[PDB]
Amino acid sequence: MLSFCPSCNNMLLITSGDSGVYTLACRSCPYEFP
Amino acid sequence: LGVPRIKEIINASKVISTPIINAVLVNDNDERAARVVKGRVEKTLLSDVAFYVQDVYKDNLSFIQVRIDLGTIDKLQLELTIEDIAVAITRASKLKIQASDVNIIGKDRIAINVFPENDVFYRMQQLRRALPDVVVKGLPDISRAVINIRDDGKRELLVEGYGLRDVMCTDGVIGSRTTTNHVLEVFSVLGIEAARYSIIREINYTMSNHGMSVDPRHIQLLGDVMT
Amino acid sequence: KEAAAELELLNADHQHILRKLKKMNNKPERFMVFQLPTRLPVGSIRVHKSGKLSVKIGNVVMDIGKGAETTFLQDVIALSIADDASSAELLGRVDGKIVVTPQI
Amino acid sequence: RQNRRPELGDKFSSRHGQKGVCGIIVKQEDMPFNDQGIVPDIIMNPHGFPSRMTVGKMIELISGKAGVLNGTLEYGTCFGGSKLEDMSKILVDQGFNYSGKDMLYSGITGECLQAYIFFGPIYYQKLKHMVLDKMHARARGPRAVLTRQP
Amino acid sequence: IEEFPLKISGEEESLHVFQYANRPRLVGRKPAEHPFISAARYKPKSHLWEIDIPLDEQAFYNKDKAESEWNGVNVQTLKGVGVENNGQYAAFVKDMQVYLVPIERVAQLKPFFKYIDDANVTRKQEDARRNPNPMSVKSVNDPSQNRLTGSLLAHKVADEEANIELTWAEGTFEQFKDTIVKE
Amino acid sequence: KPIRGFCQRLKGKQGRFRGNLSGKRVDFSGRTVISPDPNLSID
Amino acid sequence: DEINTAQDKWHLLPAFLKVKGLVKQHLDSFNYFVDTDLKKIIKANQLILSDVDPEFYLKYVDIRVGKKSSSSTKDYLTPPHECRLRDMTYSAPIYVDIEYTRGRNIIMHKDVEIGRMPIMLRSNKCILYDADESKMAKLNECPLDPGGYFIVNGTEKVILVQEQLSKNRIIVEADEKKGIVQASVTSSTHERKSKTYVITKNGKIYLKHNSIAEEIPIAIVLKACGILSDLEIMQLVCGNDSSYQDIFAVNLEESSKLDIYTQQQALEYIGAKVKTMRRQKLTILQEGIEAIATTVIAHLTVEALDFREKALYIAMMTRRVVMAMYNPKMIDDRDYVGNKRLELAGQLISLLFEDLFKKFNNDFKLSIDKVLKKPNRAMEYDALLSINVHSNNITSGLNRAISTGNWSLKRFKMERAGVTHVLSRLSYISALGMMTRISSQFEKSRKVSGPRALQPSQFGMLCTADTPEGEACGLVKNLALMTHITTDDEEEPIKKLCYVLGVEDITLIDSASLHLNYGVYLNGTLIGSIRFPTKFVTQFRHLRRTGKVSEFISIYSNSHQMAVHIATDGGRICRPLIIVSDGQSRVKDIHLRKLLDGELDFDDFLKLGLVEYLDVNEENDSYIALYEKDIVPSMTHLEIEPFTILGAVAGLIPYPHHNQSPRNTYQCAMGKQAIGAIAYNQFKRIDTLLYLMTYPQQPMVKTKTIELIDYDKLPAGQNATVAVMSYSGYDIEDALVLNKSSIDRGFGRCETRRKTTTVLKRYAN
Amino acid sequence: VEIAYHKCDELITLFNKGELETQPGCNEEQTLEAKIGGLLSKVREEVGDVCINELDNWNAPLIMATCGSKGSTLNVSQMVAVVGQQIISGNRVPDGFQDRSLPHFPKNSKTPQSKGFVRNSFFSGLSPPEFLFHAISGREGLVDTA
RNA sequence: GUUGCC
Ligand SMILES: [Zn+2]
Repeated sequence: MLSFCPSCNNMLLITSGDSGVYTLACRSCPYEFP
Repeated sequence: LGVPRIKEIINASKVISTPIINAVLVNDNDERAARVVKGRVEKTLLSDVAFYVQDVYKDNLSFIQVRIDLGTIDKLQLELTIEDIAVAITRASKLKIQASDVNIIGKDRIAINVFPENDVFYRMQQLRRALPDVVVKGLPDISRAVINIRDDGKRELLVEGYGLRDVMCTDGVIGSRTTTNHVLEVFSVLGIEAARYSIIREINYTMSNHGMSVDPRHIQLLGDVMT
Repeated sequence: KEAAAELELLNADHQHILRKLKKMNNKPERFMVFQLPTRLPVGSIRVHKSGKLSVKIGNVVMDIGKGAETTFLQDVIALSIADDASSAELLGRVDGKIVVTPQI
Repeated sequence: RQNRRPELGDKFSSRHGQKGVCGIIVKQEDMPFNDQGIVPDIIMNPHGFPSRMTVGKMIELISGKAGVLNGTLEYGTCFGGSKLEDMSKILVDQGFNYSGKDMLYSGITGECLQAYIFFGPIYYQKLKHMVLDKMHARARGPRAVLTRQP
Repeated sequence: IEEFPLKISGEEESLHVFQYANRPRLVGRKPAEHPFISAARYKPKSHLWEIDIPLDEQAFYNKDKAESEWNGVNVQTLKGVGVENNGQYAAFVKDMQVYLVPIERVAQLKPFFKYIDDANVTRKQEDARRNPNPMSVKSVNDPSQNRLTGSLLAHKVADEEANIELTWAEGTFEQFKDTIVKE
Repeated sequence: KPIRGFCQRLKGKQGRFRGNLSGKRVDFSGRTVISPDPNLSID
Repeated sequence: DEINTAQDKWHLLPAFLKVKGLVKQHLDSFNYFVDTDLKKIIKANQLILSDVDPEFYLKYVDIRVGKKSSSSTKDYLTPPHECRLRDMTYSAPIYVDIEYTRGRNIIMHKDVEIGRMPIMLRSNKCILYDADESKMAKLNECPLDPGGYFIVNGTEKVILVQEQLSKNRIIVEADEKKGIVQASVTSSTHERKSKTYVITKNGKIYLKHNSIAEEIPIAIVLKACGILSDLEIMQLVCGNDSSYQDIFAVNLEESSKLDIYTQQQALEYIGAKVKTMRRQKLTILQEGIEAIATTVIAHLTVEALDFREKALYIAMMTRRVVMAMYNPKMIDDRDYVGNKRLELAGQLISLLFEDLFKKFNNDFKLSIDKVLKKPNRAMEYDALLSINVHSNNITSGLNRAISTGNWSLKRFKMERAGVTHVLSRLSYISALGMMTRISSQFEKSRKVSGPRALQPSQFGMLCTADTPEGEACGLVKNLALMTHITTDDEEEPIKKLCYVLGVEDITLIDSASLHLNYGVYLNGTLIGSIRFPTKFVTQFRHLRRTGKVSEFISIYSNSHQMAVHIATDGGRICRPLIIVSDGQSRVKDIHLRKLLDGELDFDDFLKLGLVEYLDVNEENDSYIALYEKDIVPSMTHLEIEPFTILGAVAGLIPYPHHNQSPRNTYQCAMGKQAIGAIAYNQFKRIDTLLYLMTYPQQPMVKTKTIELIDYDKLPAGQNATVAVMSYSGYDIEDALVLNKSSIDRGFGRCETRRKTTTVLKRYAN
Repeated sequence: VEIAYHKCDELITLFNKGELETQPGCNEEQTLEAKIGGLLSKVREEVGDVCINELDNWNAPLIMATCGSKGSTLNVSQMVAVVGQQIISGNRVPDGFQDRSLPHFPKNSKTPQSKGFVRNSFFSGLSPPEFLFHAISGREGLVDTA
């Protein structure tokens, strides 16, 4: 879905955040976004 | 109609090639309802009635949203409510979701959510392409209906499909005059005496249009040697 | 037909690179890379009739063909090394890339 | 070593794909005969040329008659060759018909034929499959060792 | 009509060109900057260029996922294999002069994920010490036996060799006039 | 290179039941080529 | 004698067949074998060694077939017709020179016998090469014999020109009920036959192989090849602004399922599930066995360090698997002539020479150490005296390899039977028609009538009016009259040469614009990624017309995909055409008048730039012209002669452009069974069953084909008088009546000759 | 046959115009295939109607096609006037390569006399391009017996 | 037993 992560170009992943919030963050790169 | 037409009637094979079924209408005119039964019998796929499917989040919501083209229902002249679509999503055993979480939002906007490692992204991504290929109305078996005209003004209804039992029970078509092909479903539906008379009328059909003529009697002996 | 759509773009490729070698005269630590044909069987970049480009790097050997052609979304940086020592110097980045083709 | 005369049964050909078993061998006086006395050697019935569409044999003969009358071999090639319109002129300069179709008399009864006959030389090669090494007969002979059939 | 003479003045210097497979040139028609190199890393006989880059801090960092899993922080390193080709001259212009130099190798930089490689080498080492479950004399080369060689032998010599810690600097005028004085 | 067995010769491409039992080989036959003749009657 | 180029282009067609005959593929491969191809084999199996007593070595310096190095006479030899009636093999011995350690010192020995090779007639190592019917009259062999056939121990045979599907390239496959695959069979020249497959199970791209224990998905095997950023994966295969992103994006999340994410972790996912062939040492590293598992795969390309050129070769192979799922129009067929490779005689017996020659010098090695395991037998022993016991294994291997047409190979383990036949001496042209025929492979597609049919990409390549019927109705085909088979030249100079013509390298360009640009494929691999090809490809021909590069190269350039192709592999079919540069051809009849004076043959025309060869691929870019009266100002490649589409055994049909098209094939099966004459020495030979004919006649209407092969000089059949009419009822269908008189005068008196033989045997007592 | 070309070439140019008659039966750009197939199977018939009526008696193919001995009004019409158009399992000789049939003919040129139709008679002769297209339907006449 | 051909 054109989910490019900057400085790694890998992927994005919808992460179950704190208190079940839907933050998006990939593995294998320390990057996050609301 | 040739050598690969004789081969499967003698074999009585299960998966036949092109089983067309012939069902006649009630009336003769067009009336803006002669093709209204074609909507009630063909595989009405929801990707033709949807236009714009997208995922949206506010801050804590994981729900896919679909919308329909309300101005298209009257064009191909099918008739259905909005709630029966919301029935049809949970009428799909391929998608393993909960039975009733469907909530209507107005007249044309409809949403369904998902909630439970890493289930949440994958279960909304498998869900994204497995939605626009579910049947909503019509037969779940047949493929393509075609209306044509013969040397009379009467119009029939072709269906290139397998099932016959649900073709007869629907409205707009009379169940008295519904011939077909593919012998060994007629044995399931119309007793046994119909299955004998069918293999008579099929063999001399595909010998009628090859030029030669065998006999009506040399198949009447073949007709009951199998049944 | 479609043979004519080649020459007009190579015609327009002369002017797009003649502007670029003119703006770059201010030597602001700018670089461009381009490939010379080896295997000889120095010269001078020249301007022919109505803006046509050629080099003559041989005593007689003429190379008409030059063309600015590659499209690349990458940051390329020329840097020198020397003898595995304290010799890491970033000089500058590269604006463009042309080629040299001997005509036949 | 052995030689043999071509009696009936053998397989003659025509170089365009018209097979033939020799039907019967008749004496010399029974065939037709032209104004100069030429006896035709081999007679084909006309029931092949409409179905098999072998127009090449019909063009072989028009170039066939004209060559030995002029004394020069003629070039019938592929996708061209000796044309037809200049080949009819050398035939008619001698006295024969313009389409090769000369008339004949009947060798049986002596008078003319009500129709005309297409006429001349065709190249016939003999083929294999002669009959005397296919004639076979077994009255009461050997039996196989395992199942005792012939 | 006109002529712009060129000469080649380059020896003894094997200058290299890197290629950023991550970073684009322009952001809305305006070219961005090239990032600041913290340090470098080179190994001879295999010609790797291990460039280190540092990241932005807590705003786009998510440190409590980084500290709790691998404990290797603020470093994105990326690897590029240097490859050789002929031609490919680099040129700067003077006013009505243009001077050239041969490029010796070209590397293409791909993001070498250091720490997730390093995260599992500890995971296997602890697995041995949970349940450890337990002698070299010469052999003879035989003419009916093969020995490992070719491409995997290059990985046998690219793993243990001498690093050189580069002092990354920014010069660019010393080499510039060095070409000008040479004809 | 596979060995012929009992089951390898009752069935198959004329092992038995077509080549020796259904359709047999017979004595007192002959075989020559055909040529026409009008002068003799039918039968 | 006012000549022009309008109708007198025909008079160069015999100049092509004068110096370059009718048996071109059979002799010019065996002549390439005996001179050059044997030195390249002793240099690949030299220096046999013994581990016991390690200072003993036998190495081969050269190899020769025929004459010695001492006497330097031509040859001492039995003539072949003296050999073909004594049930012997026409052979000349093979001589080598060897040096080794006898003892106190090393010595070299010259002209050692090891075996006796058979030599095909009219090859230059026979007596019959360049004879002028005076030596050949002494040797009672016919001047009009075609040649090119073995006479092994009596009956004379010939191997056929067999072909298979094009190795070392790719195809695509489309299937409805199973999912769609694409094959890529490759063959390294030693002991490997590996083929790779890419399968789409239920909407996901996959990958399997016959050395991996199970299936390994696609995102792993590209991250193991270096391309790891996972945006470049989509950037290679899909491009931009398309539907390919919607189909391919399913594959990317299986990298997230297995949690790999880097180039280090990608490899050992393969080697965890590799099928382990035991090398009996097995020091497996769990990092080194995966790099070789990513080396023994798709053996077109091998790598040193960087994996990169192998990586995107897989990426281009997986681009065409998503182009086919978009629409099934992108499918190719595996019976198109461009995906066929004819490969000829001498480079096909060379494979059988390997499995015998390595079987020679290992049992000979096993005889050495059995002697050298003695304490006293160590000082003055010589090893050469036990070479004659192993000598004839080469001979008796080769002789049954031609007699019984089945070849037991070992380095491929392959069992091609029916590779030779006994040649038909029934007619003259029957002894030449079988010399030019092609036997297919029979991969059990008996239901598919595709290759049974005849494709239109065949005009002048190989004959269209000749094919047998019945047991094989479309699988036995015949070469055309003007026809040459290519051969491999080299590949590293043109890769250096295309760089000079203005192309770059793959290791500099990003995939952001290779789909914007074009790409050269050298034997199916992307190496340059050129743009503006019509400036590029026209400069390449003009080097070839001047002859700086070899002329057997094709510049097929399609536009359904954004790619151009190069071919240099050799073993593919082609014909020559004359160059037409513009609205006037390069015929130049003043050149053509100088040919009939005789000072320049056909070979000088391709030196100056008036003719070049075209294969099946280069026909697709060209716009070839029939006649000079039909030149368009956009029109190249005029036809050299239009009736060159029929082979040497169909050419005797007169006016074949008038008759119906099936009634030429029914004569090609029966021209080869025509009684006539055989040779000038036909009353001398003692063969099994020959038919001879008393009074032959040359046919009345000739053809330009039959004067090339001298069919008129010993023809078959007479030309009798035919009067087509019905008569007496005895001709109902296709019967025919002939007199009692003319056969009595001698019309078609045939004559039958039969051999019988016995052998007087000497028993034990 | 020239007026058969003159009705064909006007129909083949309406791809830039993009007209589609849309016969019931789901054409999707094959009306221009099926209308030319009905057009070229017409011109073969009335040309065969000229040869039968405009012909004297005592023509030997005429007298054995008046009877049912051997031959037909189609077989005599292909020997004197026109051989017609070759059919391959209900198809008008599909392309060999690059949307064309043979390297004599221009790119993507969907005309008859280029794909399937051959215009001259057996008495006239055949051209090197049109000889092969008759030599294809001569093949599958032998294939189906196997 | 195995191939070739009508
Ligand atoms: Zn990231």
